[PDB]
Amino acid sequence: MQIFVKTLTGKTITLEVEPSDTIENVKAKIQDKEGIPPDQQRLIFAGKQLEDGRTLSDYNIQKESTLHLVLRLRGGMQIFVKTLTGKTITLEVEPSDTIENVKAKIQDKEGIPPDQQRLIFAGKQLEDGRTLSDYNIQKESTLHLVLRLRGGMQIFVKTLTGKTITLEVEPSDTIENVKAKIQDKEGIPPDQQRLIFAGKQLEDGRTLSDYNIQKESTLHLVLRLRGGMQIFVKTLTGKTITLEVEPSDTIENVKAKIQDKEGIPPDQQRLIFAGKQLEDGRTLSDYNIQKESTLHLVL
Amino acid sequence: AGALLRKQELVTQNELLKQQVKIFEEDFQRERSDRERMNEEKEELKKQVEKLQAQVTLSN
Amino acid sequence: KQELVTQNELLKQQVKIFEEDFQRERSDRERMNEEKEELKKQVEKLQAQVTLSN
Repeated sequence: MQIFVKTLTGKTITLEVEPSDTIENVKAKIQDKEGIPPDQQRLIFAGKQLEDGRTLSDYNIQKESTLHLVLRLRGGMQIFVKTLTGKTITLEVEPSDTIENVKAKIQDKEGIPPDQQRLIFAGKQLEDGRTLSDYNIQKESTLHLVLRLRGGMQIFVKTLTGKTITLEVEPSDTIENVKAKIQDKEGIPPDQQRLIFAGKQLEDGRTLSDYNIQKESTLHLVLRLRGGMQIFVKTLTGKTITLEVEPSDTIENVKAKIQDKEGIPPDQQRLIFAGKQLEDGRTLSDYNIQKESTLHLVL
Repeated sequence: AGALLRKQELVTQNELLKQQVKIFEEDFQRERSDRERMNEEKEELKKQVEKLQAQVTLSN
Repeated sequence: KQELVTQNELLKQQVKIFEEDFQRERSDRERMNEEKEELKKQVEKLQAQVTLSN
């Protein structure tokens, strides 16, 4: 059947519903159509409230009925959002509300467009697509809002599998800056990255705006099989392995790489080069370790 | 029947209740502002606790 | 006529709902004051710990 719902401001709305439907589902339908979450609604029939665990048939609600909707001033959960200016705003949010929703609500309450917003919670940056439940944002939590001026852009970088990451970049950021950001957010050395957009590889010397890359653009990432610098390692059994390294790598890094190659834990790794020990602290540059120089391990 | 008297009573109740709704909304807005300011204070105290904890942690 | 009585019942319900929301906001403020006092006590405890350095 079809029923009508009227507000104190004569906004009549039509709802296609069945008499065997609960009232929380009628509230969910009102949320689908008007965007009013069910916790901020109050439905009244003939002067009586409508309880969520009750059906329309129980209230003798026939066809062409007219319910009355009163909207509340608050919901069950609120968050605080503090600008860099120091102004605190309250938001009526929900555990299912995604970051897109809270950015839209900040726009509603402050006019700040969502493309210029980035939200920080407990040292982490919130990304569009995930909900407050994912980021474990409880009631009365405080999000720090910051603005990406000077051409702030969210770009996505997707590998041949599906592992998509999000990067904050400017049009003037060069492809080398982007590979550096990928190195900082995923660990991939830039000498192993190849970035592609619209089908062509991106040269290290051009900017993002040179390739007409705009907001929400998806760059494809391809991992080389090789880097620029490789070193050889000989196991206690005598097998040789090759590690893709950089001169700025620390002995902890090369020990993690050894753990990836041969599964040996780093505490049982003692590296030797030219009759010397390799302190965990110093880097490969501090040991003059050149490309293709071999190292020996043994405890 | 004296419908004018009941009509005027209903209109007076109508305007009074509208004013009451307006007043209660203003009161809720004031309470919300005070709650926001209290959250500002609470965040300042959280920052102070974080600083003191960082000072204590420096003790080895 | 009858529309007046309808809107008056609606307004009474709305007054009730708004008073409920105000009371909820005030309860939230009371609890936040409790948390603020707990944070003050924690500041005092950490200051007493800091004093125990030198």
